[PDB]
Amino acid sequence: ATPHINAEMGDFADVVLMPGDPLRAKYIAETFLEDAREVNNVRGMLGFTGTYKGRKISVMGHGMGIPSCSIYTKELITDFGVKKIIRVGSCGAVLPHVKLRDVVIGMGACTDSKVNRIRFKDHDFAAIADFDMVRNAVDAAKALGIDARVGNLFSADLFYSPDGEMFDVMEKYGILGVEMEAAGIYGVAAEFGAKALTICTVSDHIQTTAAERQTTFNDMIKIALESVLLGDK
Amino acid sequence: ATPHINAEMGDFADVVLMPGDPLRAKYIAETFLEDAREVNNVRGMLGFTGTYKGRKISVMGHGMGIPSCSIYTKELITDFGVKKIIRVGSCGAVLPHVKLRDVVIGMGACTDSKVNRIRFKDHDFAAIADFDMVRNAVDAAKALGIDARVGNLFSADLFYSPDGEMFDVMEKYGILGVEMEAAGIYGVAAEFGAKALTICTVSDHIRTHEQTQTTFNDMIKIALESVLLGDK
Amino acid sequence: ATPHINAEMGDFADVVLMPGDPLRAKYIAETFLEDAREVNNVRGMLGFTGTYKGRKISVMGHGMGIPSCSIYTKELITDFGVKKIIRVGSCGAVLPHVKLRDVVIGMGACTDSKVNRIRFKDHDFAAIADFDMVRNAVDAAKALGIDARVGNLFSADLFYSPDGEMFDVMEKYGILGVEMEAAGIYGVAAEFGAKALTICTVSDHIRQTTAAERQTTFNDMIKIALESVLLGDK
Amino acid sequence: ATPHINAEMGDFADVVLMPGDPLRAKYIAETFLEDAREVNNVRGMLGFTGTYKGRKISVMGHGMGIPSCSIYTKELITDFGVKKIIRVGSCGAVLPHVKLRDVVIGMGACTDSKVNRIRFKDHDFAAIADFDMVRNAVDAAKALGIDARVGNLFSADLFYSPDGEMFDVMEKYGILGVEMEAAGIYGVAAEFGAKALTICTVSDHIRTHEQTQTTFNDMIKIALESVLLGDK
Amino acid sequence: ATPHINAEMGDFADVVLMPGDPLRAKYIAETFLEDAREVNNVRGMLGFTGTYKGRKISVMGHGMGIPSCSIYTKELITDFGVKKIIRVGSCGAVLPHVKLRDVVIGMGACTDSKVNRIRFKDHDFAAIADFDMVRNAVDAAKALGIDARVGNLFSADLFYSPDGEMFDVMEKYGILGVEMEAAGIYGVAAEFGAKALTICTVSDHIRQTTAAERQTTFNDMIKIALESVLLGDK
Amino acid sequence: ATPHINAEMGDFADVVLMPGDPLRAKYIAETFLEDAREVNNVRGMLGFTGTYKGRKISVMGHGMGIPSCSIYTKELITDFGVKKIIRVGSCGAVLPHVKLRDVVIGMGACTDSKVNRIRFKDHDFAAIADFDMVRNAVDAAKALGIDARVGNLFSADLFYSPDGEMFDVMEKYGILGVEMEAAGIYGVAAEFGAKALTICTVSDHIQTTAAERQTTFNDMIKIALESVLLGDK
Ligand SMILES: Nc1ncnc2c1ncn2[C@@H]1O[C@H](CO)[C@H](O)[C@H]1O
Ligand SMILES: Nc1ncnc2c1ncn2[C@@H]1O[C@H](CO)[C@H](O)[C@H]1O
Ligand SMILES: Nc1ncnc2c1ncn2[C@@H]1O[C@H](CO)[C@H](O)[C@H]1O
Ligand SMILES: Nc1ncnc2c1ncn2[C@@H]1O[C@H](CO)[C@H](O)[C@H]1O
Ligand SMILES: Nc1ncnc2c1ncn2[C@@H]1O[C@H](CO)[C@H](O)[C@H]1O
Ligand SMILES: Nc1ncnc2c1ncn2[C@@H]1O[C@H](CO)[C@H](O)[C@H]1O
Repeated sequence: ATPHINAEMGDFADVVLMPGDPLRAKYIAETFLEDAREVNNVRGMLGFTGTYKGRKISVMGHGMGIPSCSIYTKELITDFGVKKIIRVGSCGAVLPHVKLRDVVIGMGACTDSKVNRIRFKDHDFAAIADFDMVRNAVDAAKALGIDARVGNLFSADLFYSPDGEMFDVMEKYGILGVEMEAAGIYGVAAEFGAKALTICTVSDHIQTTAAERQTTFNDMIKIALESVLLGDK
Repeated sequence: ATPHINAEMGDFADVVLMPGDPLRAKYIAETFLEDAREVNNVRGMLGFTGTYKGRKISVMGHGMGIPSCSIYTKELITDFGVKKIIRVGSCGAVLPHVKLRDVVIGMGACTDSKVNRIRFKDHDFAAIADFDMVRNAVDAAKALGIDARVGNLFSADLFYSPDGEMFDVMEKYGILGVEMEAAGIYGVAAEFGAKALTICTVSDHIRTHEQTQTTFNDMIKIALESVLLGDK
Repeated sequence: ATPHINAEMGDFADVVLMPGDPLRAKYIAETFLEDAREVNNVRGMLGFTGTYKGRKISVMGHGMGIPSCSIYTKELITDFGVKKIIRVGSCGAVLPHVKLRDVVIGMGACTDSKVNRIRFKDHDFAAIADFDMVRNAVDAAKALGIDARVGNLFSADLFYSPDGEMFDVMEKYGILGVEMEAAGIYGVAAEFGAKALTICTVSDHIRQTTAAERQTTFNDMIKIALESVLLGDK
Repeated sequence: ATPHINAEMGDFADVVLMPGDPLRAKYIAETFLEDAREVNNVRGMLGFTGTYKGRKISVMGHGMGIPSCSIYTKELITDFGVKKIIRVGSCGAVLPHVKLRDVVIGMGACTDSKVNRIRFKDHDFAAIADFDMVRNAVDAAKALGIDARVGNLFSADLFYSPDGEMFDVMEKYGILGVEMEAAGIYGVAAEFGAKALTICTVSDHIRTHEQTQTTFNDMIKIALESVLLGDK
Repeated sequence: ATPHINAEMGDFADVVLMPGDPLRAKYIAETFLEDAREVNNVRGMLGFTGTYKGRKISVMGHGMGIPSCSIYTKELITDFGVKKIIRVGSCGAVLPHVKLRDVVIGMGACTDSKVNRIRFKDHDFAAIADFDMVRNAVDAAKALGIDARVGNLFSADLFYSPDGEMFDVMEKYGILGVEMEAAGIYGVAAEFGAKALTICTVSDHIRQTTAAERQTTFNDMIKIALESVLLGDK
Repeated sequence: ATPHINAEMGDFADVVLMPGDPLRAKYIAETFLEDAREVNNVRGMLGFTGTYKGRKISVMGHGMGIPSCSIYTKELITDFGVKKIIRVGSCGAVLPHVKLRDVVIGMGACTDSKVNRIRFKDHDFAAIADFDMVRNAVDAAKALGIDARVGNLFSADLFYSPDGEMFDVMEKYGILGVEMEAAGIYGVAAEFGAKALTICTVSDHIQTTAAERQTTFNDMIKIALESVLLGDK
């Protein structure tokens, strides 16, 4: 076991899906995985393991913010043999042509955090996803008849920002969605030699009907799961 | 109800104790509060309200990291009439003479986060606690016969830091405990107009690697008793 | 005409290939393009326009460094209707498993320049390429039986840096190659709403080949870039 | 004798009061000290040692700016056995409710200087005072029936700043007084291992432009009396 | 030979004049130098060596931007024994009293580049020229009946900057002209122990002339630079 | 009068020499000026005015550090009609070929202070002296048979620096001397439209006989005074 995960090697699959909400992780396990079992509950951060179409897969929450998800992704990679991390969350949109319920894939992630500068000697480290994982997700989406936008996300440290002018800047440079973790996870993946990807559904435009929104969230999860199978080939 | 808390004005007391672990909040409600009731569980971040010596009080977790606690403390202050926030967490020691189980009070908090530079035009904002709340905690401690050091804490963004040399700098400048929220909470209290204090129990030693419920009991009692003193 | 390009709207195709060495531009025009015509000579930065399998294509050098390529890419985008920019150059490697003559594609580009911080209020802007262009290049390379690595490049402001320690850091974070323009071009592309991609061939390992081997590798990179454009049109 | 002070170990008391103005140091020695003797005058920076209620005490100016006071406080600490430094200066107010003659105690000090970033690996060091010394001053104040606010001060490098908008940010974050030494003194105390506190008297108002010897008397008495309390 | 200069020790004089535009190098060699001979052609950056009133002098372009000129000046200094570098180019003005075609000498150079901070542990390095070279140029200009202004230049990384507000700041602090290399060359000179100077003619005012007037002004700048070298030899 | 100077317009000459030590200002006035009178004593920062070979000249201390000298130079320029400021002080040497008692002239000044970044939008402002003043001083020195080095000075915020490695950096980039004011004064001169120059004598090598040292300090003052007369022509 590690400081934040009370499990043992083998308890997790080599691929982990990670929503921010622990209750969302349980929702994913019950809805999409067969023969699922809980493998962690420390601090209430529920994690599970089961199978999808015969493939062993895990899902665990990572909390809100770069500092939080950095702890969990690091531990999974160095102590549980995890090779791939796929964040599945929500984001706010800044571009007008980006519509509610669009599926966004973060090929890269900008940020106002200092963690990567601390890692890269105060220079600019381009926090990017793994190319093959991005490709698998785009292909899985197409196979499901879904339109997926591929571009830059912005990982913010402050959900309630005092600098409102930074949103015009994000829009000017084409940022597709605003969330709070991608840049941190990509930094961890580079530091410890693993692979990561972040996929989001637009929840607000910096909301339609519950039925349609819930349908889109499920499509995102399907895209994640099916992208893994493609990668296996 | 706010984006991360499903409750209404009046559900929380005007003072809230906050550990990072939501499970410890539950433990605190069950162990120290009278007629405790759950007032939130969105994202599993348990919150409770009850009484201590007839005084109404709430306890809710805030998660790990400045970004996480900044969301909860802000919502409590602007939409639930909360006036005082007391963080009751754990930390890692860096000084030779600081032992496990020691209780530290952060009058100030250093950090490697950029949040305060963003608020303060890229200059140095001294993230400090409310003086009266600090004094209240020191006195409570004495009345309970429990020792407690007052000084600077260090709020880190990376629990697993790639810069190990920075611990020598922390030690050199007298950092009492390494945690991940103080500087953030102090920044929010200043921006949104409330008062705050962070108290911690050394649960691990960064140099020796020693590791430790119930261990936080002295800290928890100091926090609760300090509120009573503040009311007078 | 612009301050550095003496031409008019229409003289350039909507896609432009750009090597660092100006002399490579005329070579590409005569070796790979049909019915080529000269469209620029200011400061000796020769530009050409012709067709590749019926597709309109232009080629012109960009000079060494972020400040230089930033001028040319900006003018092409805002005044000549250019939609895509493909830089084709060389780089130096720090990873042991990356070999001389290897072809690398920069999906992202790190840098020690201050240009993007100036654009992004002093925060971290992830300088990235257009995803489809990246995928097009990968597929074109595979069709030519060539294996290409996709990852991060590092755009240095100083070819002769006083900080040797930085190369260890680049290796630790998986940087595939070191050059001097990618992050600058990606910033311009985001600023003015266009698309860009950087392809490089490993010319040296920061830590030999025949003159004929180098031309073979260079010609391979150009074929990849050109065929990648056609796939993108599909 | 050090590079900027011509005296020997024993000439200064273990506690030293320090105004920026050397002429005010002289005024303090003549007005509040018993059998005061001059122990330095290099560069005109007057220093004196005498007694207050039988207690040995020194008072010496430190000049204007963080670079100036960093030299004097360092030399006193490393070569004259000085253990406590109490700055007794003036400041400009930025908040509407802070009036001229008000006494402020800086538990913390913000700054636009780079000195602390140079000491702290370019991160945020919370420049804070010694808790006990702060408490001593608050109590002394009460015993004398004088009001005093406890909070953050701002130590500026430029008295004539080209960025007037920064005053709005200072006000927004509750800065009690604008001066030029606090953050520097607190950094030196931490680096060289001593204790410090800065007390100030609002002598001008940055917004209203109002301007004010003898005006610093309440402050001076609070400082001297706080030392006595500290000795017990 | 170095990575960007195919020549050997001795091919270059100990003093080198450098324009940004490579084409200006051949012009200077044929218009002002005697018995000139070609010494470099790599990447089309032509270099020449000859004599001016018996004094050995070389001329070669440096390209646009700090990263480009930093490569050439570094190699000339460490591998070809060059002792002095004189950049001769154009700049844009922000001060109302500074006129088109005015000759300005940069005793110092401000910048928005990060190169000197990388060299100076993130502190402020005052990028300055060699004092005697500055005085030599001033005296040479006066002897030619030309009035020259001496002050600060500003070396920009982005010709097309997204921050228009910065020009007001430059005007407030007395910046004489805006170009893109001075601060980079001054940094290299300090790093490897050599001397440098930048002379520019105002080609535009950030806020016209005949083609003949421009050649007259350009030729005036070269005469000043060349005569300044001879005064320096005294 | 101003906040730190209790005098009136006319009390100062349009050229002011400024040592760091107020007692040094009095020493300069008594030694080199005729019919000198004290024109300020606020906070003990003595200032004087008299004449040198018939030329009206003033001399006043500026205290130690950039924050201190910035206050005084600013007030002199905006409220007393001062056109030129000449700092006359001491510095520590980092270069081996730079010898004790050498006279150094700061054409430029590097610094670890943030004041100029605050002024220049966080960019690099090259803090330089006025060219004509530098020239006048070099010529005045030559006329006195003195060798004067012209180059970069380094204005430090901390006399007792915690970063000892920065001295190797200063030496590598050719800094001639280390002091604590030049960069601040040059910044003030640029902000308010005046002219400034800093001249120093090497006091230590990061000391010979008192007689020879005192002789060199006086040569520096002579250079300053005579450079003014040359400028008048
Ligand atoms: N408008 C917004 N700003 C910042 N983060 C936003 C956001 N909308 C959604 N998120 C994501 O939701 C969580 C924080 O509430 C996740 O932590 C975050 O990724
Ligand atoms: N050695 C250490 N370094 C950093 N944070 C530590 C710590 N010891 C305890 N904490 C606190 O515990 C949580 C992170 O595990 C809380 O998020 C954090 O405040
Ligand atoms: N080892 C290296 N470091 C930096 N740039 C290198 C390089 N090897 C190749 N390049 C590319 O070649 C030009 C600079 O010489 C181009 O400007 C640059 O992209
Ligand atoms: N409005 C203000 N801004 C800055 N410093 C002020 C001030 N009012 C008083 N001080 C203090 O007085 C000296 C500077 O004149 C001391 O150096 C300084 O601490
Ligand atoms: N207005 C301006 N802004 C920036 N650089 C300018 C300029 N006017 C002239 N230059 C000089 O010309 C080249 C860049 O076009 C040289 O590279 C540059 O020195
Ligand atoms: N070694 C050194 N480091 C920094 N400043 C030095 C110095 N040697 C001399 N100075 C100058 O002397 C005064 C500070 O004591 C002046 O304030 C300063 O200019």
